[PDB]
Amino acid sequence: GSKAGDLLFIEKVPVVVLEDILATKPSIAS
Amino acid sequence: HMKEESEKPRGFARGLEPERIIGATDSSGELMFLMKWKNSDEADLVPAKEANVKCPQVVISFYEERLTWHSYPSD
Amino acid sequence: HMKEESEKPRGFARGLEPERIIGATDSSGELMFLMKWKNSDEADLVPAKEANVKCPQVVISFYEERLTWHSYPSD
Repeated sequence: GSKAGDLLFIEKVPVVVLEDILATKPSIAS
Repeated sequence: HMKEESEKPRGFARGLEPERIIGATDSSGELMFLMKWKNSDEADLVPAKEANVKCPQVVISFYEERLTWHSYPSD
Repeated sequence: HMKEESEKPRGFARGLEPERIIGATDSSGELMFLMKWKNSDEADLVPAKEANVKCPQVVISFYEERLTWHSYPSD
């Protein structure tokens, strides 16, 4: 279990979550 | 008002420090990163093609944080 | 068997063309992109910090396609 310790982990499908750029703009004084 | 009367480009116009990326939007069939600026006109649209060369580190790192892996296929 | 008897490093050991990313996992505190290799020992963990310099264009591109997007608010 030297440097090559990694043997088993995750093998799914990566995905990134983004809320556009100015999608959300919470405001109370409006 | 914008700093200095002289006209200035968009993202990475002069070379001001990048505060932090807000997000990204697929505008015109191309992802664009809204670069936040501390002194400059905070937030500016920039094409992924131009952004990657400007600072890939901030770009790659951004996704690293807002990353999420799907369910492990193996039962 | 591994190509060549001489010992070879991990990801981007020599400089073989990147086939296609098909893995990503955060270790102690850094992503471990699972780089695929056509000729070399396909699939190998590589620290995001180290991978970014190896080929940012490749990693950045990987996330683009693997984009799910949250939800646009407009109640």
